[PDB]
Amino acid sequence: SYDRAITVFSPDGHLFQVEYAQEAVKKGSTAVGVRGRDIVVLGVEKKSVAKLQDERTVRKICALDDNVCMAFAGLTADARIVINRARVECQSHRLTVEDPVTVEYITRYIASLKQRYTQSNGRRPFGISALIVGFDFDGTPRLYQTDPSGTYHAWKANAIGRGAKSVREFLEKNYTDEAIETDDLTIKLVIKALLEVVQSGGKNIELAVMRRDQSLKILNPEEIEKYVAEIEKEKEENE
Amino acid sequence: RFSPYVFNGGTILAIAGEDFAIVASDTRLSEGFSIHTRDSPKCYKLTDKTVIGCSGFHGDCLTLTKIIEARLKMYKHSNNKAMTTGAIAAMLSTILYSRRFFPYYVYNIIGGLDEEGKGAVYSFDPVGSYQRDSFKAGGSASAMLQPLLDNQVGFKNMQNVEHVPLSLDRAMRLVKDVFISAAERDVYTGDALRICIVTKEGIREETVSLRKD
Amino acid sequence: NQYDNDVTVWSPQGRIHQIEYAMEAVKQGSATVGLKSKTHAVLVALKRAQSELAAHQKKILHVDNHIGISIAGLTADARLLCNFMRQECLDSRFVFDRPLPVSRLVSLIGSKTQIPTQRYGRRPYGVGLLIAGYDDMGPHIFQTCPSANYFDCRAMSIGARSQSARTYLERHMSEFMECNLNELVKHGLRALRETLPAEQDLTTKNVSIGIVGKDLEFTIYDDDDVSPFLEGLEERPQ
Amino acid sequence: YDRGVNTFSPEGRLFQVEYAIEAIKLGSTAIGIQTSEGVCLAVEKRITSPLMEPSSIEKIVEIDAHIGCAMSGLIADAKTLIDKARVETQNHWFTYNETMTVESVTQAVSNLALQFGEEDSRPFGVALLFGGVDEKGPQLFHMDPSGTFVQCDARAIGSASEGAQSSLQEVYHKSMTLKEAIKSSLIILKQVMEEKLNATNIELATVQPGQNFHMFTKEELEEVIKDI
Amino acid sequence: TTTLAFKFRHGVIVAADSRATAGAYIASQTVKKVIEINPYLLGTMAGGAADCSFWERLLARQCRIYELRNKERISVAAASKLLANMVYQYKGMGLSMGTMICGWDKRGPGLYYVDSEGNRISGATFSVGSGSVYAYGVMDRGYSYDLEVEQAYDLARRAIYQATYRDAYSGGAVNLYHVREDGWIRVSSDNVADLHEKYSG
Amino acid sequence: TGYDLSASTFSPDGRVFQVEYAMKAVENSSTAIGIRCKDGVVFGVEKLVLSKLYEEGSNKRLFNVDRHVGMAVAGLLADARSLADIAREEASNFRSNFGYNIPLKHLADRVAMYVHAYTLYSAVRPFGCSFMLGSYSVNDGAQLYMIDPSGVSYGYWGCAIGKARQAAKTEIEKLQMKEMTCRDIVKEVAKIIYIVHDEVKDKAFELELSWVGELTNGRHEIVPKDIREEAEKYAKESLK
Amino acid sequence: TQNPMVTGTSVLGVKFEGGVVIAADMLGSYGSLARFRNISRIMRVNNSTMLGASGDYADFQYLKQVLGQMVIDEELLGDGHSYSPRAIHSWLTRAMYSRRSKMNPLWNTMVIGGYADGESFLGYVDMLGVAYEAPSLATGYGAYLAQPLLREVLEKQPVLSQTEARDLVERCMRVLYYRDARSYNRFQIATVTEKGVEIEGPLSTETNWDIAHMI
Repeated sequence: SYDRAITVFSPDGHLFQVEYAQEAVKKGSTAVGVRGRDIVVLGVEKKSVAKLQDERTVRKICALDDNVCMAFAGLTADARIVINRARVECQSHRLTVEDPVTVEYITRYIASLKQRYTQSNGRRPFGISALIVGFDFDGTPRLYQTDPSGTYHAWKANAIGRGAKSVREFLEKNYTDEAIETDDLTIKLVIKALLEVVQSGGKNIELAVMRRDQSLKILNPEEIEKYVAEIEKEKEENE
Repeated sequence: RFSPYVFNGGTILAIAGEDFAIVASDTRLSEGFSIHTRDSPKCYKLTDKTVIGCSGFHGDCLTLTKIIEARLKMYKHSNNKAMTTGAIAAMLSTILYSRRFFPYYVYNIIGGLDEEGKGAVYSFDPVGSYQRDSFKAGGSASAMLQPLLDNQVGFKNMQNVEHVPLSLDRAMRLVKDVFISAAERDVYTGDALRICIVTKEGIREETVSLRKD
Repeated sequence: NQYDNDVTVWSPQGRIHQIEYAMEAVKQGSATVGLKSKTHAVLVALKRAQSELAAHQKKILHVDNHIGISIAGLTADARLLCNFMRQECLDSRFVFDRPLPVSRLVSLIGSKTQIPTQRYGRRPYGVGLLIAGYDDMGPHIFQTCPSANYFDCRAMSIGARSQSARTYLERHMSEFMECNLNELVKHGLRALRETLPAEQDLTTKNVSIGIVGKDLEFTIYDDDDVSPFLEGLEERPQ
Repeated sequence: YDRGVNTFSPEGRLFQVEYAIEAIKLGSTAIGIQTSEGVCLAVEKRITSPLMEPSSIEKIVEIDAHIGCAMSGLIADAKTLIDKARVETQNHWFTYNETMTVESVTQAVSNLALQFGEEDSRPFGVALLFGGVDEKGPQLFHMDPSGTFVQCDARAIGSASEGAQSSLQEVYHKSMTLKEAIKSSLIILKQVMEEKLNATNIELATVQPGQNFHMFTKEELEEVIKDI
Repeated sequence: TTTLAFKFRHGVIVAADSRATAGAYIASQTVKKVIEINPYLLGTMAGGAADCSFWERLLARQCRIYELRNKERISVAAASKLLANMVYQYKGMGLSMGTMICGWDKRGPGLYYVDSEGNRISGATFSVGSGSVYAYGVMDRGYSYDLEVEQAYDLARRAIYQATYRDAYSGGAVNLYHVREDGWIRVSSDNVADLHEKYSG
Repeated sequence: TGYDLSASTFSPDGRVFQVEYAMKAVENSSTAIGIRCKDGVVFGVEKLVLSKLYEEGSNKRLFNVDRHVGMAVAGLLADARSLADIAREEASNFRSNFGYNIPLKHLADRVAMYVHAYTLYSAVRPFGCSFMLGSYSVNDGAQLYMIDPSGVSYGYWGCAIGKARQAAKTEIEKLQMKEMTCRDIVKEVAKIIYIVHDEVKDKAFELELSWVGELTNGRHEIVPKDIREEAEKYAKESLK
Repeated sequence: TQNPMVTGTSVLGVKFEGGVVIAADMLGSYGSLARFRNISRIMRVNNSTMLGASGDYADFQYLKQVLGQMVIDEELLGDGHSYSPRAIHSWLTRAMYSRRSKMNPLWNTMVIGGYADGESFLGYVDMLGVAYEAPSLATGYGAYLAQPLLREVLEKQPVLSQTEARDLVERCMRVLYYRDARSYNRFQIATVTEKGVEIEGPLSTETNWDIAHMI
């Protein structure tokens, strides 16, 4: 019955440790991810500088390939291991079949790794949940998410971590088909999501984009200040 | 030193007709300049619709025969149905490549019916390729038997000779004549003839003797 | 009651209860009856279904040209011992180029099932084997048990409510030895029709008959060569 | 008590397979019907979000050119067993030049549906429906986590399967046609689902002996739904 | 044995003979050499029957698995790469294999050339076998890019005729396959003596 | 007591109860005796039919390990079968590495060590068997040994294993065991087995007798008991 | 074994009406030196079959050991089933084939003679696993020398008596004593009928040398 161990079912038909492992993901930092028509964009919140150190090591958004990007929630160490494995897998695929790695393949890899990692003997399942964003086939934007169970599940927009119910609940009554991207609208959608964050402190927003042909662009918190100002301008025009 | 192989020789014929696959073979098993026996039939009845012949190195012939019988029983006892002819052909090709780097010194010819009820002769090689042909001769008497079949079965190199389908009794008397004519000039042929006929009604056999030297 | 946990533990009365629990796991299979003449061995089982539309779970499974088993209980261990059985049959068929004597095969089954009843990490096999075969000395009807204490009999019946079957086998084991195939098989289903509650009758699609003969290869039957076997019966004496 | 797989009950039984049969029930429903004309198959997706892309959730996947599938419950084992059975079919075709029949496919699957063992892992949490066209025409098979594999004429799995079986036994007979069976299936679907039936809820899977390739209907599904 | 393959505007032409000898003795006249991997890929048989047959059947297996995992066709360069990596693991153990991989890509035409020595290369025309040099000669006479369909057919047919005419190890039926964008289709299987009567005058 | 789950644990007074509980598992098992004459060893087992289902000739507890050695087991039957296979294997190794028949002392010591190794570790249980071992040799005479579930293996003239372990050897020891050849000892074993438990708790038993010695020239086999039919015509004269 | 040290020589075996007679000699030559001129080269297997070998004598001892073990095992099963001679032939062939397949061949040339259930049996096993049945077997140089005598009389008369067969074996062994350098004038006859297995003593031959008075 009881929450130990991973192997044994519940008396009413559940796996506890998979269900308990998602609470770690829900009890972590928040990060959203959207795809426009041609630009894909995501970003983590809660930069949370402590005034006595650098933050260039604590980066939660990285890349495995020149077509794909990372993002996660939950605890950080599992994310470190999963990313360091995923890079090696991406290069090993590149050593085979000479294509750029399709995002579907690397998500199947990560989910399969985590899955056979879950079924095994007394091993602690990874308390993370990734966002895997890439545009490969003719520049078609894709973004998939994981689960501690290991079920990849393709979305068009996403919200994980703390408050993610409300953070995703904003996305229905903002996300239109119209239009299109229109990269500025995609950016403003990211800005509306960051202003829609649980805190939206103003300076703790760190977002990074990809225009489906370039490499990752790390933004600058003066452009984001103009973004917050023009969001406030539109909010005042609503009155 | 130790040699792994010895040439035992032998002769295997096969003719795919319209609805019949006749496979015949002599029963002389020899070595060097000796005779070990005058009865060792190269034909083996696998199913009611598949007969295999195996010549060459005799021990590998025995081993291969028994392995094929084992996998036949495995497929049947797993999947409630007998194999086809081409299924057995593909399986034999997989096996012969599965011992690529220590080859069987064995020629192989499978006759039998297809799923249409027509003859199908699958030839082989010692390494494991195959093809669906109309007639093949395997063994030392291959060169003594292929061109005559080209003259009669293939009707090749002739003028104004129409094409009659190969009937049964015509094929039977052809097999008897090619084995007499090949046994006259070859040293690895004689003393019997084991003719196997695969119809839509089972497997018949027939024994025709030869000259005793 | 804490001694009743694992295979390793001896009880303070010496009766390892995992074996008894495996026996009771055998008792919840389908009913099956096996019996031999001097020349022909027949084992007849009963099929069951999950619903009406579904097909019926078969019990007699073929093994070899002269060996056939019945089964009761679990199906996973059934197919596992089937695989091992066929493996040993074809192995001796390959090496010695002979059919197996049955008794040494069943001793191999006992030695196979001995280790999972002795060490830790594997459960005993809930299994209901009724083996029919032909060595040089004729037909044999063996049974196993999950405690690996394989028996030889002349008429056995294991499963659910198999006891009335055993009483019938008791009162006709003298009659069994003389007859030919037809009334032998109908004695077998004259055990099965008392392995059922009396308000429903044995139809075609629920029964399975497997004959092995001294010159006859082992063959399974279902509904179509069983309609010749199901005629020639009277009603139960209501 | 009952705490793991290596222990029976006094009366029967385990009590881990039983919990697997329990764990099936949380999943979404599915209904497959064998007709001699061909095997039809239906499922429900239980779509949560509008951001949830519907064609990315798989229930009906492809095994062979004539062998479909449907899954249940736990998605995990429902991916694992598919990835095995695909390889199995390819090994069979490789060494045999022919199509592994559906019963033999499920034998290959249930040869390790229960090989569950952590030493010498846990039992799997999925019920599967297999449809295909062998030499005997159409075939519809139903397995379970326990490996106790049987053929079914028209099987209904997962959630709300009780009334599904009852109302299914109401309508079925042996001499059905195809389109009647299709609409008969989706009637039962929209009596057991909760949302409105539309173009995005369900997805069909119909394999015919002359139409072996493409066992699928895409947005003619809309036309089939609107005919009720 | 002589195979050739050249790609052009409207796809890829593949042709070969059908004679496979055994030493100084001809085994058969109708050995189908162009091994059909897919309805979108075509492989050949260039030196050694067993190695070509076996490894291309294994590659066909791998392509089918790749498709059923990604719901999408494999590219040509991918398959050539996988075949070279599989073949490399027995180097020096005595495998003879010189096959070619043809097929239509997301890029369009695709033509690679995989050896048991591992010479995986792209290119425009190729020719493998003992009498391959004869085909090189007459092909690189007749080669262009803007050729027509019947014109490339006559080029390949003439090429294999010259090849089987000067070499001893070549003859039999002239296979001729044509790769399109949608899928490959056999053109014709013509006998050498018919070609001799037809093109001799 | 408590203190008795694992086979590796001791008690606060110092004994292993798994060994004890396995020892008294054979207490409920069938009665099996053995006695040796001056030129052979005779075995005998009180064997019982279940009800009517048996075949009088199944599951014989009189095993036959080597050409001149065979067992007379009592306890759990399948464990005894496996133990017999181990003994056959050990004798085959000795025959293959030394070319001659196994001496019974060495065989008993190897088998006792094998039983002991099963008594040691915690993953495994002790055996639920107790068996007899008989031999004959022209250079050695007759040896009769005895192996408990623990593995303490030494020798006897007579022994009894089963319910009536004391109740047989109360009158096994009043035999004139030395001065008799084994053809007298046949009907002696017959009367001993026939005395214990004719009808009281159960219904029917049945008699098997194994037989080794000089008269078989070193062979070990079951008697032709039906030849000279020694039990019943003497058993009916032993009820009075 | 790459290099056979101690070879035997030719073994003769032939069926007759309800029995098979085998006779091989008792010579243990090494090189050309007849180092062991008194050894046994026929094992008497249990009651029906019977083995005779040539080649490396140590390998024959090894096979004697293994087969004696197997036969004692099946007899100690107590089930009433023994091995057919043909099962022995099959097992020996499989063993030799698997032994040569690992490139470590058993240098032997063996004859299995058995009589079981009305039918005589006479089998051959080579080093390479070449194996067959025959109405008459001759190993070594005997296949060159005495084999035409067997195939002459069996073509002259397909069945034989025990007396006729024994005489023919005697004459063939005399011939082998004449023109085989690895021969010796002391051989033993083994005979199986349904009365069991019987090995005769070390018989000798009677020679002629009257040609030596010619120049």
